[PDB]
Amino acid sequence: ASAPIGSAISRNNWAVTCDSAQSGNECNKAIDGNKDTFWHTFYGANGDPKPPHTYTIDMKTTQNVNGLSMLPRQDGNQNGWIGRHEVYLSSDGTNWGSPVASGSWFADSTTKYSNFETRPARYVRLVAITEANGQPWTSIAEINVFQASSYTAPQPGLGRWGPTIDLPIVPAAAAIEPTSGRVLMWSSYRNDAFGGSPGGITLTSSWDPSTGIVSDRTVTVTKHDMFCPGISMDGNGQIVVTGGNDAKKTSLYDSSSDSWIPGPDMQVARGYQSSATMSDGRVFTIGGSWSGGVFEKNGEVYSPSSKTWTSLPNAKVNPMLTADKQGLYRSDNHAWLFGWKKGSVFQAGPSTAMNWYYTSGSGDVKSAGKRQSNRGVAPDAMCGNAVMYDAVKGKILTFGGSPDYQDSDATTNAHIITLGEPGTSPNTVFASNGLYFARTFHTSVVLPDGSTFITGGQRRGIPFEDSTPVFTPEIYVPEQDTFYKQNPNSIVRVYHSISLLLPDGRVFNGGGGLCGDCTTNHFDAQIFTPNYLYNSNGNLATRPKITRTSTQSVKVGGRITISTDSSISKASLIRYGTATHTVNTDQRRIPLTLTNNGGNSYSFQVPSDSGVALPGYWMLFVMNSAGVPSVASTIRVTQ
Ligand SMILES: [Cu+2]
Repeated sequence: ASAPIGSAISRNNWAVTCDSAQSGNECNKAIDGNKDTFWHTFYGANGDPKPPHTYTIDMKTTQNVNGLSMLPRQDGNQNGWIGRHEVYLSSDGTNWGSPVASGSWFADSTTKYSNFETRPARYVRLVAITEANGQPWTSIAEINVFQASSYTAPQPGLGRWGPTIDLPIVPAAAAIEPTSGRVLMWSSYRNDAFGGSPGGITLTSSWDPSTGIVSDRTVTVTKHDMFCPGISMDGNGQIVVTGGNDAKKTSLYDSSSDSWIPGPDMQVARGYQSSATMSDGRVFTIGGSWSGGVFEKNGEVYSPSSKTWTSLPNAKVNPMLTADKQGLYRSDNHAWLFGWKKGSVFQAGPSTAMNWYYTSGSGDVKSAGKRQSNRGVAPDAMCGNAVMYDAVKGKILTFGGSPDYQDSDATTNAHIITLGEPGTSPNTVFASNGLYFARTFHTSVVLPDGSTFITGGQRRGIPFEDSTPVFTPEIYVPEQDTFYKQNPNSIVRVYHSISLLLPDGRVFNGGGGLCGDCTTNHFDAQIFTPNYLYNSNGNLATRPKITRTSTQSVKVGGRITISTDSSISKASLIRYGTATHTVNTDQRRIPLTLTNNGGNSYSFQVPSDSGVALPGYWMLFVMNSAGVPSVASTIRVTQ
């Protein structure tokens, strides 16, 4: 199940309008309180007019609207189930503006929801863009609108939340499709659950930022239920999904052909492991005792060229284990892995002990010292985040998490780790005064300007429960070594939530739950628009445009020349990300040194070390003097 974020508004004085309604299935049958009566558009003798179909409500009075619910027909028939939809709010019933929520609902008879940020309105409109099974009709058994206890206008300069993207699944795992710019998401064998899996199936859903279209696909070709996996984007640009519900499987997503290809089985069966793309384009993985059994799972490496997995038994997992109360089942999970120089992989945590992993021969491991500062030794930070915001300077920001995976208090601990050469112990310091809010199960992304956006989580880790939620996101600004609170949201994002940086510079935050009959399933996502996209007047700022690029494929050490429509002051390369269970080993940022050729013509060199400039797809962002970024131009980097 799921749940609304607000309280049901009294429907006694409501006036409703529908584009069409069959006799016996009147527009008002959707607000009569009878679950067995429904509104249904024209059919039979009246003909079968295709979508869009609309349901408009006049609430007579202004309400602080934060959602709606839609109960479909409960008679066992599927005709009219709403698929793609849009929700609009208004104060006059004439001017509707932009949708406060849009997307698609799953094809079943369960109550569907649209949860969004509070907005005062008198009129509500639900537009059915498509029927769930492509049929011409629209039907609704019961429709309700919800309200918050109050409304507080967002603070100027602290970004904005909205709109909500309604989904047919809980997006517990996600990635940005490089060549299409779409957000790929997946759950498990079911749209709302993972338990009781027969294996061999994954339900996926994609959202296109340019069209707003949500599409789905059931993946069975790879014979893999991709829930709880390791995720990496290889040197060629294929998404390598490993283990999970089907512990020994590897599934490959190809962006260019928009298809899933069967990959080679891993040498060891794993679940909850972290995988990381290397300097040579290969993928390294270690640990992962959630599935496949609880035992010593050392490293192994994937080669995209030969489509093989090879064991690296001497790349020992023992040095990176946390002291989790639940033991090995949890202690080898979600390592903070980063591909580095000469085929090495840095492990920043969650364990206090940081390590260097080597991939030559049968593998090796070397101690990199303990994550610490002048404030003391950092405790184990399970499900804490780690973000490489400046790969050129080897800067990694780590924050949050708890000593144990569950039933443990999260902390405000935050550190800055500075990587040097492989085998050397990196210098580590405390980041500012730490987080404003202690949190675990939170997610994060590095933004074009080098700042790190942190959102969601809870003060005490209790998987599948929406207790002690943190609604206020935080942004770390490196130049000032300061954290800044942003405008809060209204949807709890805890266990099974994700965050990814979109090609337009905004943040996609969603998921949470995936517990079947629980009421904590969140079949949605929200868009966060950072302050850098707004001008002083509170309106969306004019963005600089990249009018031309010399090439879209470059080798490390190579140069790229661009043309713009206006003057730019700064530029950066951000590697496309992947995300699940707080892990994102693909994203990283490279600040660029620009050469002004005169006028609106610029050049830059991609770092020569492929350990810094990890091969694969990257987003090119250019910022003007005001700090407003352009939309991303896609660049492929090779070693
Ligand atoms: Cu999980």
